[PDB]
Amino acid sequence: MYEFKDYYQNTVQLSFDDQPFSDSPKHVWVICRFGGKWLLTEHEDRGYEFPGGKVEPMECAEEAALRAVKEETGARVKSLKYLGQYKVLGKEKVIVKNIYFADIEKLEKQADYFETKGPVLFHELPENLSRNKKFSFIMKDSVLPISLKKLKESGWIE
Repeated sequence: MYEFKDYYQNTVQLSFDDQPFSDSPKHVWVICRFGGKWLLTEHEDRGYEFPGGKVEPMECAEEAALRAVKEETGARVKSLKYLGQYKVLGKEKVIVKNIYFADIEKLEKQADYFETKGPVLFHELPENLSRNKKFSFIMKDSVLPISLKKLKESGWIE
């Protein structure tokens, strides 16, 4: 279990156990890999980030993860694996996000990318994420390097 601060100095509680903070998380975050490259999305406001979204009515976290990937990158998932879960303690409300790993099979053409500029492919993520103004704040805290290390240790990536 990890406890640290996010980009906006809110307390973040991170764990790689099976849903320890909530069995009903309202949000999802999907770390995507298409072959040997990282599949990201470009949010119209935030910038470069891994696909994510809110759990919509009658959906489970896994279905919300598959939908977020399609809505933001137009991609189809070959294998969706649960990585971990995190809780953000803010001002208005606490948000529980489920972290998923998605092995991307293909990228299909989409008519509407929603509030995103479409799929973005990176051979490897840049070193200066926290200082990179083109990237989203959700990629600018420890959630990302810790989750990538656990993904590297799990043996799911190549």
